[PDB]
Amino acid sequence: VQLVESGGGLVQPGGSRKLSCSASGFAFSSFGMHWVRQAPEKGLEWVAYISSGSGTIYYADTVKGRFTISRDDPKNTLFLQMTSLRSEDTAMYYCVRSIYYYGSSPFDFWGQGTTLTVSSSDIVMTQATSSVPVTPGESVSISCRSSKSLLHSNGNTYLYWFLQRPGQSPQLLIYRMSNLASGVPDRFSGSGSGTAFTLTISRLEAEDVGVYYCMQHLEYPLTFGAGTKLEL
Amino acid sequence: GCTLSAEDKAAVERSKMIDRNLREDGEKAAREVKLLLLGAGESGKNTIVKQMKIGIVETHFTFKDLHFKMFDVGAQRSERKKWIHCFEGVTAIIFCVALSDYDLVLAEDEEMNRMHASMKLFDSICNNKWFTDTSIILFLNKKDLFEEKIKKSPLTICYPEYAGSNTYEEAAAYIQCQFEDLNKRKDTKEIYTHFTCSTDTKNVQFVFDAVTDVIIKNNLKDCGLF
Amino acid sequence: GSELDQLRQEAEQLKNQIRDARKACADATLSQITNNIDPVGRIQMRTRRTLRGHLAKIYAMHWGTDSRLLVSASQDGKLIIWDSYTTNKVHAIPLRSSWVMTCAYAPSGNYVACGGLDNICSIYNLKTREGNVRVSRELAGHTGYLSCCRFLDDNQIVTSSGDTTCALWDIETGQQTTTFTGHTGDVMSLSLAPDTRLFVSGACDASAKLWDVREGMCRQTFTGHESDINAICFFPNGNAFATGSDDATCRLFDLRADQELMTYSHDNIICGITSVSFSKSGRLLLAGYDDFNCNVWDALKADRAGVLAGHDNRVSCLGVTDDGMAVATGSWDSFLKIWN
Amino acid sequence: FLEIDKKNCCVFRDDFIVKVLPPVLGLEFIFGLLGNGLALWIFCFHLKSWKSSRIFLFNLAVADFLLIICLPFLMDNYVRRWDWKFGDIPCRLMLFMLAMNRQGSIIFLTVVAVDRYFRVVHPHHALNKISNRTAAIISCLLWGITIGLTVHLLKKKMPIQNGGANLCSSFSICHTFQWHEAMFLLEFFLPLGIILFCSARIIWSLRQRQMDRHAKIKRAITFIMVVAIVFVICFLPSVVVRIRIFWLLHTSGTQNCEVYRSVDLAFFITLSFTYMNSMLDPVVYYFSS
Amino acid sequence: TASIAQARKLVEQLKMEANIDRIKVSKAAADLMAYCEAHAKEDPLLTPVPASENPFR
Ligand SMILES: Cc1c(C(=O)N[C@H](C)COc2ccccc2)cnc2c(-c3ccc(C(C)C)cc3)cnn12
Ligand SMILES: CC(C)CCC[C@@H](C)[C@H]1CC[C@H]2[C@@H]3CC=C4C[C@@H](O)CC[C@]4(C)[C@H]3CC[C@]12C
Repeated sequence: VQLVESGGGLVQPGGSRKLSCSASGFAFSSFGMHWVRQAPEKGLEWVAYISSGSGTIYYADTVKGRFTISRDDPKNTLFLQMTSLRSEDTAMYYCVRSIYYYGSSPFDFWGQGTTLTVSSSDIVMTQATSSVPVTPGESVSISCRSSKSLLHSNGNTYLYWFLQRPGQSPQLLIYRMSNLASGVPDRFSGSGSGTAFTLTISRLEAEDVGVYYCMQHLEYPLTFGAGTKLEL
Repeated sequence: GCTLSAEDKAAVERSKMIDRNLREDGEKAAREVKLLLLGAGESGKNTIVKQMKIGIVETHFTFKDLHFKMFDVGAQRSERKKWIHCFEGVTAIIFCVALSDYDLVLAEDEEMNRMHASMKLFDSICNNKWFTDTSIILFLNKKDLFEEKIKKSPLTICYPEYAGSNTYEEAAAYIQCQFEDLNKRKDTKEIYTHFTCSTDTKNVQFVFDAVTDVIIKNNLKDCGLF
Repeated sequence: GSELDQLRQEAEQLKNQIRDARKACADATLSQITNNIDPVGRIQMRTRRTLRGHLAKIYAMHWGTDSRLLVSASQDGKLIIWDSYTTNKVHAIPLRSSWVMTCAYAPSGNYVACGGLDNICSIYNLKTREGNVRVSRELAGHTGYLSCCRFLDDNQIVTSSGDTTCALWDIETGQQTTTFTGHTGDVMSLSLAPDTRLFVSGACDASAKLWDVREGMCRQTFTGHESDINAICFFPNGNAFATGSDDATCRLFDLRADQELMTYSHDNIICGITSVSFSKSGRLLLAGYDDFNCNVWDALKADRAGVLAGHDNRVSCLGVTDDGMAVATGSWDSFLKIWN
Repeated sequence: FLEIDKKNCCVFRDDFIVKVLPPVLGLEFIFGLLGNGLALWIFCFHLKSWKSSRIFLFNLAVADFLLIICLPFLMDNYVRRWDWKFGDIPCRLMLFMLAMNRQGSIIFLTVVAVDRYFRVVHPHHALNKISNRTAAIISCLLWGITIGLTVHLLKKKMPIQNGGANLCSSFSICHTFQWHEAMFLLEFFLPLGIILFCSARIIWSLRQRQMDRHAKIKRAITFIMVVAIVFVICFLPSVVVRIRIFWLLHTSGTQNCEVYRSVDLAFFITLSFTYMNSMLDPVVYYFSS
Repeated sequence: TASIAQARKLVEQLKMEANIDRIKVSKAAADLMAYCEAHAKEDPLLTPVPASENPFR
């Protein structure tokens, strides 16, 4: 299973561009697909979403109506078209896959993204910390806070925790603030209530150095906090 | 849309696409002809399939743009009352009987000869509760060898109550009437009888014509006119 | 010759001895001692949901172990997974053989099992990294149609077929580990014990047998019906089980005292039973019939205390959740319904 | 008798309509009411099948239940010799229900006879297996081309002075080309050319296959001719009278109205055959079929 | 000659199934009564759960 993005590079100030990803290794025709920005030395913020069947589309209010998502399902090729470009679009764009049925774990496989440098109401997510020094072996915590309750009536809590290692693409750690992704050790845990949440690590190893991000999926727009970095 | 979350609104669309596929797959199952194939072992079922060849065994073929699927259940050897109702909605039942067996005597109980077993099986499958409105296409097999076996030895051995001249035509006619006399519905059921011996394309054409009549009457009844 | 006669006479007097030992331990029936307690009131249950989308007769269903998901099978050739709370569809699986007769759900939620009228039992994996369902194993080795299957764990399964044989399969390797023989007629059903060291099975020879999974031999035999056994189920305690026959009768059998406990039947019911199931506390017995409707029996006083009459054809399958919130019934009319 | 609505029209009022038409409509109302009421109860509380061609007879069963309750007002109109005492508004409903629940019974009386043709001479076809939610689209569109041609009888003011009384009549002997008349002829001639062809081909193709021996499919040939017989016995007599009216209008101008003195009277009896279907429609389609 | 072998198998089985321990029927039926009595508050279908926490409304 793998997703390969292409299309990035240095663009003129006023211009357009086209970004593709090829999905090889799974059933592309039953996955909803997201695009997600991340600026250098800054957090990562969502772009757009197309569902399985190409019936629903959601856009980013900072680009709403100035971008276009598109899909080629037989040949497994997802597109984003930037119809107009500007100074504040210098970032790197990732493509993430997600499936929605009872019990699924969206944002599983995160792709690899492509860099893209341009020539030169909404829920509030806040990570107050910026860096954390800590030596191995001792338990560590990170905190995240909202502007309102994320507990829906049905009982879910649409809070996500995930990690970016130095030089690597992110990976899912905790979906819906209680559950653990596949292939990650039981060292990590997530807890909280109401509007306030904490991610914790019990046994500290040398693979936890990186930057943690918290997301909310209660409704669109999808909003990310700033980064909370950990140091050895 | 109001009570629903953003993730509960993608489950609904997934379920709707599942519904679309399940619906579109049901229009291809209602546009094919299903047949159930019965016989008494070496009754020529193998050769009747061979002329139409493209646990339970399934054969499929095509003629004049019409898809046919034969289901053959001769290897089950189980109690038939437990799975005979799975084939409640087939179009027709094809019964093969070999009439070169008026002289052969069945192995398990030497007294009763094979055609008597064939008539037992026809009379058992014809009057089933699950097949009260199903038609039966009857093939009479190996009529080649019957012509040599009838002249030396009279069919009085199996039919002592038969007063004829041991002539091919009237002996075959007596056998065909004797089979078609086993029916007991007579109003919602018809029996189509054919004489066959390694003959080509007559079996397929006969089946096509009989199924066309079956489907014509079924359509006519569907609107309340029949 | 003479040895045949002497052995037959010996076996016959062994049967006499078993009968006399069985009769010497009975002094009062369930009705006598339960004549004291108060009857449950008339149960009114309403159709809360109606799951629709099958295009032919429904033959089996099974509840998932979280009490929210379930699977169902029909002759359309489809295997469907439902979400009971919202009536959503989660998965649809196409089968290679249309003539299916059973389905089962794994107690972890990772696998489902299907099969029937093809001599094979197929094992499907629900949680794969590629987002679809593909067939994980395909067990062959029966010479008759499959009539039941139940998962023992994530790597063992138990089956019963139309060749009068039950089998225990190690899914990892792919061969029978134990074969259970001893019925003379077709085996129609089985059910597993709460601790999964025993199971009971029922056949077309009008008798039931209790088997030991470990040592692989018949433990005990139960007689008293008069036709096929179509359905069987354990009591929640694990010390009793109830059978549903083809002669319009249900019966309750007791393991430690190999007797018959009580009979559920009425003079206006002349048609046979297809399904039997129990309540969480074992106070209710639900039975599905082919007079188009379901019956609810007070399982301690042998009187009817409700009817689930909302189906248009024969009731083929039926089940109760692990928390006791709901009941599901599937029908030959191609509809499933949930009652609370 | 020459009056001026906006045209040159003759209008007559004889002491003969009261003598024949009220009892005729009494017979045509006391039977059609129960005949369609019982059928319409069965078609919703006891018919538990709902296939793609009992939702084409249901529309025909609800396209003539409405031209039954509309009859007593017109009965009142004739008993008083063309005198309308029920005000302006109903004189535009009661001339939109009659002329729309009549053309809307023909339309669902022809679809049945194309359904049958496709069932018999063209089996193994896609159109015989349609779903009963794709047959309600066609029902709703056939109820939309009906109402679409009958609305222009709403945007007027029918009540008109006749010297002493008020006439509420969609039919008059005028000397201008109109559209209601052409519709009166088109509702008859096209369905004839459909029904006769369909009924000839069914009967021919059901007898070159030698299928004409089963005792129930020899009864099925007759009920394909009986329906085509009570469609020219009802709708034809009142169309040749209009052709006669057209010939009278063309041979001489509207200069001496008493020439029509006889033919016009005949028309209002023969039009009473057009309601007759609506009572022997639910006996040759629902019960005796 | 397989009849003697089948008879041997059958007589072995009839030997062993006549050699188990048995209890009374009243004791087991009272055990059924006790298991019903001690779980009455936990099955929704018997005593109808209030309309405030069943999820099938
Ligand atoms: C004159 C007339 C009228 C008309 O209304 N005339 C006024 C009454 C007034 O009558 C006249 C007379 C003479 C002169 C002026 C007016 C209506 N339809 C038709 C048709 C017609 C015939 C068949 C069909 C097809 C068979 C379905 C369609 C239309 C042919 N003529 N015609
Ligand atoms: C059952 C399926 C095949 C439907 C077929 C019926 C359709 C194709 C045909 C059969 C009879 C036809 C109608 C016959 C009656 C009239 C009256 C005429 O003044 C306007 C056209 C109109 C309305 C025709 C429209 C189309 C029609 C309804």
